[PDB]
Amino acid sequence: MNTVPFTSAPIEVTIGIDQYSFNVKENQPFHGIKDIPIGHVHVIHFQHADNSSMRYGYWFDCRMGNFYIQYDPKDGLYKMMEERDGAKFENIVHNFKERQMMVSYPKIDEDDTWYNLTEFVQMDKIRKIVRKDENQFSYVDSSMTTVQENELSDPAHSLNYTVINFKSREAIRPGHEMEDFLDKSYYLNTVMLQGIFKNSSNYFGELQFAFLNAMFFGNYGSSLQWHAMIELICSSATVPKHMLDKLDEILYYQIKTLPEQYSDILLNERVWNICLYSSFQKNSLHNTEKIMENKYPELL
Amino acid sequence: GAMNSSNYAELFNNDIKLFVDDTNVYRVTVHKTFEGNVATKAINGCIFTLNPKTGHLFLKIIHTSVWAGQKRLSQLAKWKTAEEVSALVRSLPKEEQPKQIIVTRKAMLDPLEVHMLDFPNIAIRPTELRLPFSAAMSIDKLSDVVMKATEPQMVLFNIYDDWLDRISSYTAFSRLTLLLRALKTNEESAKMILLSDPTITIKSYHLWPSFTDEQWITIESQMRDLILTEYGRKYNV
Ligand SMILES: COc1cccc([C@@H](N)CO)c1
Repeated sequence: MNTVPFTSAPIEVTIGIDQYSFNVKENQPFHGIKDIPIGHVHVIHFQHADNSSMRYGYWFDCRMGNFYIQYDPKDGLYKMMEERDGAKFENIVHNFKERQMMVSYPKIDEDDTWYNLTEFVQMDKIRKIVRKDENQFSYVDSSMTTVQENELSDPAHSLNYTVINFKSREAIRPGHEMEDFLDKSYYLNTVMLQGIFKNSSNYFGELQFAFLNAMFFGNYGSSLQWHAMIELICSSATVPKHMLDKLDEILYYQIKTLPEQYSDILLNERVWNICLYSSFQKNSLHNTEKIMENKYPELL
Repeated sequence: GAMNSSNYAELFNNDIKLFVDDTNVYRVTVHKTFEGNVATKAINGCIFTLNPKTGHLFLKIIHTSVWAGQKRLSQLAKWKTAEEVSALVRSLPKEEQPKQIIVTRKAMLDPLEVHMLDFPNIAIRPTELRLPFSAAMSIDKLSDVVMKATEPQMVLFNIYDDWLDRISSYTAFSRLTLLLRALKTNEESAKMILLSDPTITIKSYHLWPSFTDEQWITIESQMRDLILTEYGRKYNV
């Protein structure tokens, strides 16, 4: 079990760690978060009490270094840093743990939620989507645009998701215009899976990372990406059986976790009714469809 | 974006454009089978592709053999339209390709956009106008050429005959739609109106009769009376 210590909390803020969040009061004696399950990628994210504008936060893997949070009062935010002196980080973290100034990552032992939400998420990929190579963690916020959103302005602060466009030459083979627009299999299997992602695990990971940035940061371009990568499978008449079965598991947990009160902005009515009721895969997502009908029958 | 009554004069500017109407591409007759079930027998169609500036009609004849062995024909029809329009653009020299293509039905937007991805600079647009191009097959020579066709065939017409010698294209277009609207609302009466006077002939190289300007006025008025009429006979007013 690993630890994200905090030098202080000078400004009141709601901290999130994965699907958990807690309130810190301005200058409350808080020094961080302990007991973080090794082996997953995590997100620690912030919403200042005073300006709910801009949720932001950091993707990290504890296996990839010793990471602390320190508020910068020039830039006005909680920033993630790395301490390379490992001796020093052990002794700093021990002192705060002896003084019990850290909250504990409160994982219930029956609860696989975080795993089912980050199964294919890998830090190495997150760092290619979020380009800032001198750090081992990756910063996101609600307002970062995606590479595709910049085609339709700062390229350094973008989300370099894979571009998916159903009306592109990439997506449509000369001579198979009607075939390839109505059944996107060629684009799913040959172009994206075989060509760009190499395998379905890289694809689901981007899909899951997309989804989590929409949920945690209300990042609109990630929501667009999450929906597109769903629609691209659901609109392919030929999908490996194991991908469908995994897709039904992935989404189901995404729908279960989603705040009940945020569905109106995070869920695209059109994509979801199409995917569950019209598309080639309308009968292949039993779990996702049963949860969606029972939690959000309004959208449908 | 979409084309409507406000930007109506843009049809006649010097930016090349084409209307595409796909309503006559897939045509059937529905009939009873010996077993008392119902079946369709398709008949030849045409794509109605028109430069409203010049009157040039590229009438692509769709022989029934293109439907042989195919399913979901009404959908395929829109894709077939798009493919043919796109082949028409590619065959025209560059300075002749359109800068816009207006589709008279929104369902053709996506098929044509997908077939014209190679032409990103060509604006594919819908329209709010209720254009009567569907009545094109009420023009005898056009109908005749579709129904006689034994193979796929493209035929070039000037839908305005020689009107542009005497009137502008705005007025030509407006005369055309008024004739087509009349043919569409009451084909017989419309056709009766156009030919009542045997001394007014249709030149071999034209589609419509050789009316004087004064006679077109009289003709145009009778077509309005007809359209207003059938609007009463229809709504009882
Ligand atoms: C609060 O956690 C840590 C961790 C490592 C080093 C330090 C120092 N930069 C003091 O702020 C603090």
